[PDB]
Amino acid sequence: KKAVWHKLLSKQRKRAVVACF
Amino acid sequence: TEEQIAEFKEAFSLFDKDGDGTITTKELGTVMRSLGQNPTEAELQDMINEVDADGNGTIDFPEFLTMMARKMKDTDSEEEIREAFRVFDKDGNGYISAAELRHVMTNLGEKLTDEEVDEMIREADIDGDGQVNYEEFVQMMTAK
Ligand SMILES: [Ca+2]
Ligand SMILES: [Ca+2]
Ligand SMILES: [Ca+2]
Ligand SMILES: [Ca+2]
Repeated sequence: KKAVWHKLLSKQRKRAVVACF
Repeated sequence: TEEQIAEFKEAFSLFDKDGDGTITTKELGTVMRSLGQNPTEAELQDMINEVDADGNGTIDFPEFLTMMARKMKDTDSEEEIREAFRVFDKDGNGYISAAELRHVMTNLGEKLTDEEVDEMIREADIDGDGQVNYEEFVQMMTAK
């Protein structure tokens, strides 16, 4: 489902932001 | 610039679960656990403390902006998709395989089945070679 692909990209983006703290 | 401030507000809005304008250790912990991480309350305090500027123990948007300006100034939707593809493509051959997608899902705390993985590869795989290249990944990832 495209929603899950979108969700994984979003998770990777949030992981990258968490890494900035 | 206006484009990246917009970018960073969207990011902030992913963390500020209650929309009150502050990220707490509770909200940061919620986000980190959704990504399959297991932080302690001590790790979360240390992270909030590095970004906090007024010692109130929460992060407002101006404090978050300062962090992103120091750590991620250049990120756009485009640089983000390119970086995600590099992280997902574990063997660096330029194609995401079923096995690589399973690894990514586990690493980001996403429950999986083989049927779901097969459906995802098949739906993204425009040329029908059996794996997802960068062009295919961009086509799938452009819309939120
Ligand atoms: Ca909040
Ligand atoms: Ca603060
Ligand atoms: Ca690969
Ligand atoms: Ca393909």
